[PDB]
Amino acid sequence: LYFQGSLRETSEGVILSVIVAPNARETKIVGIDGTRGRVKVNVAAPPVKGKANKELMKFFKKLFGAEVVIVRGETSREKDLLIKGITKKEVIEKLEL
Ligand code: NA
Repeated sequence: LYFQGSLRETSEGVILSVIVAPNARETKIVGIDGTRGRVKVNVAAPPVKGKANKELMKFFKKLFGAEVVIVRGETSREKDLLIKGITKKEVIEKLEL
């Protein structure tokens, strides 16, 4: 039930709602924001030239084994990621690893 506040399953896959902090020591999940319903993700990339977006997508593509696109928030800290062709059950399993 922990990550469920940050996810919903559409016909296309799962929209994972995140809030990023760039120039981190490691790209990783550090928590959840219970009011915003977003996973707190640290991203080990500078927020310039799209590099934090790229690193974020790379991390989740590797985690989920699925294409990940930013559907909203390309220029925001609050980003919605579509994990294409995956179920919510599969995403929860991988986030809980
Ligand atoms: Na960026």
